[PDB]
Amino acid sequence: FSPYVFNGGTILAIAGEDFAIVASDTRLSEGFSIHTRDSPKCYKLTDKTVIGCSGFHGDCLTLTKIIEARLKMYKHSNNKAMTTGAIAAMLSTILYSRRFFPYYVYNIIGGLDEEGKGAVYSFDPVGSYQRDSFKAGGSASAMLQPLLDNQVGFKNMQNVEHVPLSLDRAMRLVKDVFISAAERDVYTGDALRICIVTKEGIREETVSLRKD
Amino acid sequence: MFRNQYDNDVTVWSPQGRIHQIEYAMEAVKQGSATVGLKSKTHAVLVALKRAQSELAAHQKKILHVDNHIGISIAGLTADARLLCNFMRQECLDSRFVFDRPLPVSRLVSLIGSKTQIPTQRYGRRPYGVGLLIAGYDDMGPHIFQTCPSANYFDCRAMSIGARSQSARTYLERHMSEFMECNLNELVKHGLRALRETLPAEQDLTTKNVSIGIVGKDLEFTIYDDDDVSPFLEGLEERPQ
Amino acid sequence: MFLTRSEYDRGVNTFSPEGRLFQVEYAIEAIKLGSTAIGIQTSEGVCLAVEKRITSPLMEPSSIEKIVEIDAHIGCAMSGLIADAKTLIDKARVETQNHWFTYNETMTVESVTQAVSNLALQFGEPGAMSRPFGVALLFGGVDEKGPQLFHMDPSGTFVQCDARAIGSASEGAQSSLQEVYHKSMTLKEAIKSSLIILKQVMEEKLNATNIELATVQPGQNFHMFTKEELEEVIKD
Amino acid sequence: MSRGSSAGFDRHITIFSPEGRLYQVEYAFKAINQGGLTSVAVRGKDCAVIVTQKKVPDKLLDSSTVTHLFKITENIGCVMTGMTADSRSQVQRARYEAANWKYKYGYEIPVDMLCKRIADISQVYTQNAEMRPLGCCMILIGIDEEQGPQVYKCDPAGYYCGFKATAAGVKQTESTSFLEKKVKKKFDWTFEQTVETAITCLSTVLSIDFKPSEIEVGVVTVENPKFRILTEAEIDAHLVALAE
Amino acid sequence: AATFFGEVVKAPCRAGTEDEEETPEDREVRLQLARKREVRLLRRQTKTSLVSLLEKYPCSKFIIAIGNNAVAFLSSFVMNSGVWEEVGCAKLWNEWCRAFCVFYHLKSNPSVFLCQCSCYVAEDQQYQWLEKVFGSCPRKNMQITILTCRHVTDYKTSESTGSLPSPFLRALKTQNFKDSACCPLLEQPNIVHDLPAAVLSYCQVWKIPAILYLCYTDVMKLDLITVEAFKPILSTRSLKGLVKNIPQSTEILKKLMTTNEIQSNIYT
Amino acid sequence: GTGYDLSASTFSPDGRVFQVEYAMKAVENSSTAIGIRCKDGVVFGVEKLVLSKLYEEGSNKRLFNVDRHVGMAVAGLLADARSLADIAREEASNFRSNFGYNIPLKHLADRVAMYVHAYTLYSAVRPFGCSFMLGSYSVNDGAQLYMIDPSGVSYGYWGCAIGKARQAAKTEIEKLQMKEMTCRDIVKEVAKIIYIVHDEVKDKAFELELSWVGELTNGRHEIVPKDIREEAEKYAKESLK
Amino acid sequence: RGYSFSLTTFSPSGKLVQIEYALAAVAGGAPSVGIKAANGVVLATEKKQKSILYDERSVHKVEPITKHIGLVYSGMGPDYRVLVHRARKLAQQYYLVYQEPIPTAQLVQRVASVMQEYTQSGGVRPFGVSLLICGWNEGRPYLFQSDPSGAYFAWKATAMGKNYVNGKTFLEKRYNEDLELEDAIHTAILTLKESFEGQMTEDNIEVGICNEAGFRRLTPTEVKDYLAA
Amino acid sequence: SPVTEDLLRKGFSCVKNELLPSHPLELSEKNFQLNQDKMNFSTLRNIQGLFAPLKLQMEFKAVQQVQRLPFLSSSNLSLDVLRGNDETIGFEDILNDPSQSEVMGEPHLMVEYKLGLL
Amino acid sequence: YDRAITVFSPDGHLFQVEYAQEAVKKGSTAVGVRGRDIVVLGVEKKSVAKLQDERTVRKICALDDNVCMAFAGLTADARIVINRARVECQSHRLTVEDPVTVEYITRYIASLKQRYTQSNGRRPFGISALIVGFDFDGTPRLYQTDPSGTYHAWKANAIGRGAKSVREFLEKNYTDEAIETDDLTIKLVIKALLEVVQSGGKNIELAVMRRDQSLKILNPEEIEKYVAEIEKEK
Repeated sequence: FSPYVFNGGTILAIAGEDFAIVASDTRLSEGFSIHTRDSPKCYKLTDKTVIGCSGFHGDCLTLTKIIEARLKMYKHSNNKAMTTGAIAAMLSTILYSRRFFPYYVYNIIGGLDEEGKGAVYSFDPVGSYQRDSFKAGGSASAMLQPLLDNQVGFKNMQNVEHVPLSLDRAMRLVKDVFISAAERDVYTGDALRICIVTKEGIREETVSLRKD
Repeated sequence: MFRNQYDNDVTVWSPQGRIHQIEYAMEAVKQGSATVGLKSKTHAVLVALKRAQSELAAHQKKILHVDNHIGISIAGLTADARLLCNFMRQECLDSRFVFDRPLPVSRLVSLIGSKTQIPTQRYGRRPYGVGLLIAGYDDMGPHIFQTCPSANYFDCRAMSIGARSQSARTYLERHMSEFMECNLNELVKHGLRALRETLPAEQDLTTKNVSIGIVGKDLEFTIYDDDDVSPFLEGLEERPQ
Repeated sequence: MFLTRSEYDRGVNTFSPEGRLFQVEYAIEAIKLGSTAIGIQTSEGVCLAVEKRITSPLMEPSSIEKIVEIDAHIGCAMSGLIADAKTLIDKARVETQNHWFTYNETMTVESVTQAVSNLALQFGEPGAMSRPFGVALLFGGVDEKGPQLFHMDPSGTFVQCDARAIGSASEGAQSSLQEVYHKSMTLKEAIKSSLIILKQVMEEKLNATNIELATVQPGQNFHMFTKEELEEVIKD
Repeated sequence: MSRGSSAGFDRHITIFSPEGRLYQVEYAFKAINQGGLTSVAVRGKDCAVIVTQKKVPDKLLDSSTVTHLFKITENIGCVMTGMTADSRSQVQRARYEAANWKYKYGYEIPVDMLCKRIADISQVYTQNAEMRPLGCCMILIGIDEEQGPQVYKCDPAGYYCGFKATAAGVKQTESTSFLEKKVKKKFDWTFEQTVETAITCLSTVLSIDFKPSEIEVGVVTVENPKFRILTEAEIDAHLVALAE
Repeated sequence: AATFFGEVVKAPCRAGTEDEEETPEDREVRLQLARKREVRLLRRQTKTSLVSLLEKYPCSKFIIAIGNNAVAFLSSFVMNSGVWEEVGCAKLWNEWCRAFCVFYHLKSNPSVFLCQCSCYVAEDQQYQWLEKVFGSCPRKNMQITILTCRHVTDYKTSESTGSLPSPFLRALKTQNFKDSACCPLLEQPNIVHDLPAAVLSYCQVWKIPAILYLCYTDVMKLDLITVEAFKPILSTRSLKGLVKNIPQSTEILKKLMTTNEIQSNIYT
Repeated sequence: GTGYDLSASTFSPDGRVFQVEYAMKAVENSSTAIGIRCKDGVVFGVEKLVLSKLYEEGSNKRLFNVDRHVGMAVAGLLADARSLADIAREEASNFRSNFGYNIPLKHLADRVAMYVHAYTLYSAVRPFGCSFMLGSYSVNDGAQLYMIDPSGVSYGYWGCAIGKARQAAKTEIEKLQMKEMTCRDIVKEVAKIIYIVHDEVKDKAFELELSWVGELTNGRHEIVPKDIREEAEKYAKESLK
Repeated sequence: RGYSFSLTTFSPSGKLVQIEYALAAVAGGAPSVGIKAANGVVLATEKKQKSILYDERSVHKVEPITKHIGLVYSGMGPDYRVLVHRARKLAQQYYLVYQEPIPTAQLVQRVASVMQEYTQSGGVRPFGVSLLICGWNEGRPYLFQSDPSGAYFAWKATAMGKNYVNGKTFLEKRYNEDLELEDAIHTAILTLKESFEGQMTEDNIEVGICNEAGFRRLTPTEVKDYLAA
Repeated sequence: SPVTEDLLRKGFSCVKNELLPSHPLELSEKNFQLNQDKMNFSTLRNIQGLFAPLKLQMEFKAVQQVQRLPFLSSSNLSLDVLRGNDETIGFEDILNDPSQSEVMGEPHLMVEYKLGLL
Repeated sequence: YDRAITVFSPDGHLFQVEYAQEAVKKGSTAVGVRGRDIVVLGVEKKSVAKLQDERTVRKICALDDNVCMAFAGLTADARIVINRARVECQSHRLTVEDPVTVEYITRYIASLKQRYTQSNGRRPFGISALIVGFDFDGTPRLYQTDPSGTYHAWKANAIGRGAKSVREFLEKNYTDEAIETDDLTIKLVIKALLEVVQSGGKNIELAVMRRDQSLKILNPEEIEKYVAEIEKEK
């Protein structure tokens, strides 16, 4: 017996100037077979905060079903809505509550701050948050990140100016990076779901990706 | 006067046979403010009233919140109100977490009655003093369930348990024909007109003493207060007489 | 036909023929045997002023402190019994610090009044209590919604208020407050009005050794007026 | 318990009288006659016939679910008399105790152990200041492989004993006197003689005629240790054979 | 009740025989308590002590209002039909109170001495109050009218108390009352005690006219409906010529009720 | 014997337990209910005292179900009735959970009677004030009826009546032939009984609730269809001259 | 008296009303006599089962413990069987450890403590019973008597029970030590005869000796032989 | 799995091995009477009805609270014939008899812990 | 309306606390005053009882090397409280390597007193303390507990029967001059205690404490010498 098994996935998050973007491939694969091809991995929490949860698909559901309940409890108690600056600490506490039986997840939080500003957090299986700007991660990580490091925040480039990220550029970059990284990895592909979120709500997006 | 020895506690039967503490609690629940509980085919308005400790202070809360599809009122003791709404909220949250459907009112009210039945039997405990008017629409049309100090809940169509309200009952019974096919505005007008009878003469309903709360088909339970209740409180004719 | 002596005030859970739980009513009545207090809510912060009534000159003035910190932006003025108020303050401090550790943000005054009232509601039947808390608090502070001042009575409620006294001769400190309140006056006049009101109840005179003015501003944290600072305003 | 013990010399179980008598248990003894019944159990030399009385308050009530003769083990009976609401519980308690003993020692219980266990668990209710001594008359019946048939009686106080004949109910005194008079005359008995003696004692105590279907009879015999209840036919035959 | 497990609890008494049966060190505590609880008259002229109220002057009408509702009714309806001056009040130290017991004197024909006393007199101070207010043997021409309000959960009837109609008026009249009654008299099973009963008993035993008026309201907090229910009272010779302005008095009563006296925070 | 009637664990010089008798008397001041068994089924009927027209059908009912083939017709304090119904539901549920098939009626009736007796043995809880009927049906055993008194009685009745109007109901039921009848005329007989014994000076509104289990429903408990109820109502109304 | 009705309160003179009441109760019971002799001890008592409806077997009074300890009650019938069972359990508990039989004194102390434990508490009545126990250890005979509160005494010729003052007065002029069981049994029979309300029969005496063999209980025919002699 | 949300009074007990049972006859010996009572209660509740376990356990509770204070040895004469172990002497009273306790606590602390106030 | 702690009166006035205070106002007196760097904790002995030994019966108990103790009232309850305070002091020192301040330990004692007033099954501790000692920062400190729950940072107060007279005498003479040197404080406290007692020296005990010199009781010879020195009044 072994109370752990892999299920793949990939999470990418770009925190621009006044827009957060969370996108993820959709394929539940364990062992060598494929279970389904829809399996969305981008759940909504509030009107201005989206959670992306990769990793083992037995706790990715439990944490999703617990966070909403605790959010409802907080809203009923304090008569407000949790901002994206508190959900990080609350989820970190929940994750660390079982340090001797760790959750096998890799969560990504994206949303808007008190003012119009991008913000993407990042956790670890034991649970320790850290603010970031373009952090990605998941099963097929270590390939998504370096290209973003090259593009978003210009590194190891000289005699080049700095330009803020425009919304038209973000989707064009994300689609290209997923298309490039889908071929060389096994667990990725199938359908891609984008959850770009702005100060007017949440809008979805689905495109094809290496049809399988 | 043959009752001094048979009312000091709750676990004793009078020679006639009746628990006097239950009657005393049912008399006690009449201390508060009126609360009409009208219902319709699509919406279940819940209009209440608010008192005032003083001109300087602020008013009490009479329309709490339970979940996205259910909202309770209150009348009587304000102590046990929170202690019971906590159980309300916990049961609704557990039903949403274990299963994946909203908890129907017909089971929630039975659970509340079962919980409130315990203290009326064991020694050293006293019955609750609430007058809940649980309202909410889940799957088979909106419902209006009343709760008494004794664990004896009633189904209902429209009633105004609370403070001086017999005239409110008479008015609500006189016009209990049109409440089956009307829009939201007409139903709210009827509710406010019914509540106006409770208020003493030469007194009008201001903006700061009404707590209209509406739950229906495609809108979650929302509480209205302050100037937001003005659009509902516009026509109301001009005076009861 | 006959008159019989029937008592229902003995027993913490006994309903009288017409309601009105007698034990809680007596607990509320017991508040008046204490010290007066006042609190004014103003658009630019709130103010508090609580008397001391020193028993003997040998008692150190700072030994007794009705004003007490709860956090960097919340202050309250106890009254009545002392030890029970100390227990309530300790629980409130523990609760607010625990919430700060958990959710990583600041308190909201309603979110702590609810907690303290929920704790005080446990009267009845386990270190559970057996009598109502014969105390009263005037929570004050500033939050995102602005400056607020909450009143919490021994039984179960936390009704919002703008200016409501709690100590003895509350009628004199209430009618005058109703007559003088303006809802738009400046913070500077609040100190003067509160001192004038407090002068009407004391048998003694106004000296800098028995008044504990302590106000909180929207910008600054808790600020407790000192003897030298209070001497300037006590002159007039 | 937040109600206290009522003050008085006879208002609670744990308070002694000035002279030293438990008045509450005496009230419990007086409480058996409140229901109103009579039960007689006589042991001969190879049989343990038990007779009792049955009263139907009206006509609508069924005549098959009002019996006062329950079964404890495969070969032990009881003629419970008094308040039904307490005998109905003592019977279950005795059944559970018998099952536990059979599980722990692996053979059918002698009557004395069951009687002693019932007496002890009834006595333990007369010390704590939270109990009510439930009023019954635990009369046993059965045969033993070492001493023959035996008849034992228990009381709410907890004092059990061994009787060669017993009368329990509202007419205990005269029935006991009649049995005392009859026993001293002859010593040998038989099944028919014991049944006739019990029926005659009941008839001469109640001083009324017995309808063919008014009295049920449960017996145990050496040849048939299994506890069986006499049907209507046998009772009617014995009743019509009596005094003929 | 039972303080701890197994404790013997004595049955609470009804008649009042639980009272038990001295050395000088205890001899004074009783007198200190009595002097603290003693009643004295302190007519606010100049720290006066005053001899009885009716000894210094006679009168014909001595209407007394007991209870906050009655005081509000008298201070709202009959105050503008002339000008009144204060003659005195009293000080009490009952454990249930301390809110005043001030009398009123009309500058016109002084036969009217309407009183306002909302203070709760204890079960023993009432006799001393009667002794210090009336005396031993007053005249035989006075008429006394008393207005009081009681909780509705006192009237006893076969029907449910809650099912009973809105608050009503009941009266109790002595033998020496030629005038009729404007409302049905109280039924036999119901009795009234305390200060109104003491006043009625004194009036009956000293052979002077008297009349009692009760209100079985369901709410004890002051309001407008209950005080307005006292309207049919103003049609008898007990109080006829003292009413001169109904609508302005109603307006000032509404304004007084608008003050929003401190209610109970136990409920909502 | 006043003086000893303050706790369950206290006898009387005569020998009776006074709290139990007080509970016995306290069930009288209620409505009335009857129940009859035919050759191949049973049937009940309750005079539901309808309050003001603010309520509606499906209000507080007194014809609960305990299993797929049993049901009660409790008539007393409603909170204790609901508690007892929940206890019996739990009992039948546990029995079916591990012993297969369904509980026989006698065992369930005995268990519920013993449970309701368990309270009158201690000085911590008051006795239940309520009558209790547990008629049901079987496939091979037949049709059985039981009544449970508040204290300990669990006798088996052919047909009885519980509540205030009980003596007249018993006397009128005595003159029937309920041993060779069917389930198509005992309903009319029950209706005529409930309308021949019904006070009108203290009762104003009536609503008969009827239910039968038998060979006509092949072992299932449910309320009678509205057509048969209406026909019986008309026949009973026209039978009174 | 308000200070009565509860065993946890001292009367304002120094006493316990409930304890004295229980002592009077156990005094109002059945007479019993115990005689200590240089060779052994004898315990004599009579039963209320006078009518022939009762039985000689089954219920019995002088229940032996182990092999050297035997007791007899003079109080409430249904209120000492539990105590006897506890005494036997304590004897066996001592016997598993310390592989040698219980001496009398330790058993007396333990039973006295367990009996007293229902005095100092609150809400439970004291045991109404008072029992003698006889032992034979180290070539010596032992006799003790227990009180409802619990205070063992090294008694020698106690005649406690109903009308015990007359028995004590009668015994204070007959016993002279240095006697065998033969005369002791006759002395006990005479003491019972002094107050019996009738004549002794074959089925009214339950004498039991504790000589240096064990705790043999005299057979009914043997009791008949002694009664005739 | 709890955080802190006096160490001299209770100390020197690492969290490591209380969530690690010792020799397998640990949970069958530390908690034996409770397990036997639970099994009997379950059996009675299953076969006889819901009344018997409730009645018997509440009888246990009623008889439990009349013993001496915790800092002294309890005779436990009663509750034993009611439990059913009236004569079932075993490895519970001859080994490490609680009367001769090798270590003993303070009276006030033990009684206040028994009350559950701490 | 005074038969249980949990119940109130129609006006308030929790009566069991007041009765406990009355009981406390029956034992031997006690005083205490701080100076520049000195504290005194003198008490008086009600009876001589020459057969009895003064070694065992005493009031000035030690709580730590920097905190001392003097009570008044029933002895056994005071002993229990002192034992618990000692244990708590040691536990706090173990959990934090820092000598315990006066305020913390006096708050713990006050809380322990107040805990026994929340159920009608436990009587309150009827005693009164005079906690006094030197902090870790060198500032002299003094306090006074109370049976109900309260405590005040008094300066030169007193407890016990006949405390009003000694309190008035102390407040009518306490000045900065009298607290300058060391023996001046002893003279002042002896003059204060000489009022209630009949004859000095016979039944008066002192406990001089200095800066980190630990508690040091005074032998009768030094007390007699100090009384003789203070007898030179003119």
